[PDB]
Amino acid sequence: QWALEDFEIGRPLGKGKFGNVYLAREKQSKFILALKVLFKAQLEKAGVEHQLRREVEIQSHLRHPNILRLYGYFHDATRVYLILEYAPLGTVYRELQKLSKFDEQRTATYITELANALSYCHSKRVIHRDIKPENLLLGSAGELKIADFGWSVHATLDYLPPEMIEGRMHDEKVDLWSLGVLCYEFLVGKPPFEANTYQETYKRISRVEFTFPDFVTEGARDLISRLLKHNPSQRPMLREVLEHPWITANSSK
Ligand SMILES: CS(=O)(=O)NCc1cccc(-c2cn3c(Cl)cnc3c(Nc3ccc(N4CCOCC4)cc3)n2)c1
Repeated sequence: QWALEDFEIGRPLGKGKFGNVYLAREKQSKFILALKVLFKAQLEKAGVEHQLRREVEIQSHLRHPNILRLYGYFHDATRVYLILEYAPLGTVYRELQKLSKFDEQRTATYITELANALSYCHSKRVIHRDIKPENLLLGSAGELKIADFGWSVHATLDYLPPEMIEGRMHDEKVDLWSLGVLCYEFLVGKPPFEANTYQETYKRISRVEFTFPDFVTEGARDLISRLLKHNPSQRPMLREVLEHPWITANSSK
């Protein structure tokens, strides 16, 4: 199907691990989209070959307003190319760097959009596992879109749960933890388990050792405390999250 000469390449949108993402336009269509360039060299050296196969396989088959479309793909000699939906308003990450904290209505809305997207993922038995602000994009209307199914599976420590950090076997429940960490970070402006070293953060995650600044409301504290439980079993379902007083009270969607 596609080849590189099918597109005009535009400005760099940002840098990734094995490659960078560019603005691009399909020549015939004048259709605007993001082009993710990966290097066969680096992805072999790190043997993530099998993961890319799952990202491409998984993201290509998902269809949801809050999940970033993968349209197709291709490759040449040196590189692999992902042809992605373009998200005009950037990452939630840069949004967070700019504003410092989010208000309770912006947070609740993102959490809602996120839950929906995740509630759908799980019904198709897909677990993301790598949910973080660099991996959340914004659509033309400012709607949240989950991107980059990198370590997603049909089955740096800041957003991972105790069970994963400690090697153990994990389920759809990892994502509700990540959701808890996100909810906290949106309101406070830094993740609950942040530290100067990986080693400290690890201990802090395993003991679920976090505290709230004074400005965080009882509603926020309750939802977050429910999501951030050491025991996967004790975490709410996506459905209960959507129904949380604090959420329904504050969310616009
Ligand atoms: C500070 S930052 O925003 O550059 N963060 C860096 C970074 C790292 C990895 C992947 C991306 C990335 C991936 N995308 C995919 Cl895939 C589809 N659309 C985008 C997409 N879109 C996008 C749209 C507009 C903007 N800006 C920059 C400053 O504010 C005005 C417009 C940036 C990224 N970005 C961005």
